[PDB]
Amino acid sequence: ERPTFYRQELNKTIWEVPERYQNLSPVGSGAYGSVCAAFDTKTGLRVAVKKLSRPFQSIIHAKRTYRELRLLKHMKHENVIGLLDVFTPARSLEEFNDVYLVTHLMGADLNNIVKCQKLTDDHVQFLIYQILRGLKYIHSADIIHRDLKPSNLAVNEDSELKILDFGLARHTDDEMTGYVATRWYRAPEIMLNWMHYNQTVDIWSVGCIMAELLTGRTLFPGTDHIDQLKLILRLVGTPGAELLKKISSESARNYIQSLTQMPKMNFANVFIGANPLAVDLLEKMLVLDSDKRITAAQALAHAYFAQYHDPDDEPVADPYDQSFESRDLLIDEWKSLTYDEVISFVPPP
Ligand SMILES: CC(C)N1CCC(c2cc(-c3ccc(F)cc3Cl)c3c(c2)N(c2c(Cl)cccc2Cl)C(=O)NC3)CC1
Repeated sequence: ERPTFYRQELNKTIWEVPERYQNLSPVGSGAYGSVCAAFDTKTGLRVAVKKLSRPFQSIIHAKRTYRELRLLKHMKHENVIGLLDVFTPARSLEEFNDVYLVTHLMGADLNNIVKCQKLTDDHVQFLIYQILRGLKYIHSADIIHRDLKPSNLAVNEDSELKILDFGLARHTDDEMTGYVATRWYRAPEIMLNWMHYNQTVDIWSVGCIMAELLTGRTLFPGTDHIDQLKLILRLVGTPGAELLKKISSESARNYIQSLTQMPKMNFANVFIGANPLAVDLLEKMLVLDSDKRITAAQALAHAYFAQYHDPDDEPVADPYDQSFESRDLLIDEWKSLTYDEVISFVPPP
């Protein structure tokens, strides 16, 4: 049941894809690979296809390819980017060297659409509800996104939202330096490596996104790591004794204690004119001590989402086995595991 493949060149890249996929049009290329939009004649869906760039060129890249395929194959939720299809034109492991990943075409991200704009409260409710719905699912599988920001939120013309580009990290030091959106949505404990982080980092990011949707302004647009920390602590207060103890980094703990203590600000005086329920939720997400932040499951039940919340339609995921992360395998071993995952793929019903 191997489909028939056909070939075409799009901006200097050869795409070899099953006949079902028609009207391929490039959207972009980079180190990540190449993306096109297409129409899936079999399902009637508008799709986006990612062709991975050299996916087995080093041990690190082979493992990265396996990691992404595993994550995308696991995710089956309305608010999370998952796989409609995955294919290779290769007929054997020996000739296997290209991976194509098919998902829904959303066509924009939240950053490209609403940057610098203040959204209506009902609009923010719908957008944040969807993010939290997807996060409840992701977190239930013990997956951490780690890099949630407006540009990682795929959105269509009806403001329907799917979370993408996650569980994958892994930014360079340069990319996180200076006046950059790559760092503005990061929880302080991960930005400054205070301690072993967990899924609560994502809730901080949601707080930062929500604030920005409500105001049209970046919440913590730091010019560098330290400037950003100062912006954060001005809003949420300096750490107390309880949190200082949890900062397992001696150097980081020492630095924090050099700062003049500041109390948490009144969020009602920061977010002037906002829905008091939005203000309440922001206070519960933007807690310095990650242990004390609201979870996605808890936030869904918050009164702010009364119009959207349905406890019978906020599903959880199967557990996700990431034991492979602890393994040092050879290129050909990662490649074989990836091939097994490609060939074992079963499409959605
Ligand atoms: C961080 C940079 C390097 N990265 C930004 C995201 C890009 C990107 C990747 C993927 C993707 C993800 C997983 C998968 F299995 C297959 C695919 Cl194609 C999609 C999109 C964008 N978009 C999209 C958006 Cl969000 C805005 C405009 C146009 C388009 Cl096509 C979709 O609509 N659907 C899927 C890839 C490059």
